[PDB]
Amino acid sequence: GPPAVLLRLSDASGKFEFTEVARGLKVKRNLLDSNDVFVLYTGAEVFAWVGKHASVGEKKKALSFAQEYVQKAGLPIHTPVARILEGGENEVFEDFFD
Amino acid sequence: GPPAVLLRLSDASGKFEFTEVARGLKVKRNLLDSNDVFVLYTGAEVFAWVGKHASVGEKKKALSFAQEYVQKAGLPIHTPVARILEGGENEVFEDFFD
Ligand SMILES: [Ca+2]
Ligand SMILES: [Ca+2]
Repeated sequence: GPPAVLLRLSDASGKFEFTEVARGLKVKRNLLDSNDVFVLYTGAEVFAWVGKHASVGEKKKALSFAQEYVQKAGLPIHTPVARILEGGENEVFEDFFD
Repeated sequence: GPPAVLLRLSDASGKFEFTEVARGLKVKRNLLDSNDVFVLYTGAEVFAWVGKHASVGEKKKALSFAQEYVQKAGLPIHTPVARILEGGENEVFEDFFD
């Protein structure tokens, strides 16, 4: 929906880059990249989605960057934050794109 | 924070009006008028706040208008929606207002 935001976390450059890649109706499943981590804010929760081929640093820091988004976006303190793996059942995550 | 939205449900005009009255950092506790119903979207959950002096119709329809807000705002279908009374104790609602 309109409040959604999708961000990419990548250290493929040699340093971490945490960049917004889409928001609102532009948040599409086909923007996810198995090589990186993605942070998805749905309007009700924040997901740290860990691609199968994400790096050791991306995987270790996935949750801390999702937390950084929660704080800088001004989301309320009970916002659920969940770390999920690519390919998992991830029913709540998958329902966002349903 | 910035994503917060506050809407007023009132039939004081002679018919039901449901309209946004504040958003972002302007969503403040002194906007909770005991005479009406207010729907608060925090960025993660929705509350139907029921003023003690709201009308019979405002109190009956409060929750339905909060649920309809989830639909019309494009929020996840499982977004928490809770009906709460003026002066009541709700941890998440109170925490949003510090
Ligand atoms: Ca990577
Ligand atoms: Ca009233």
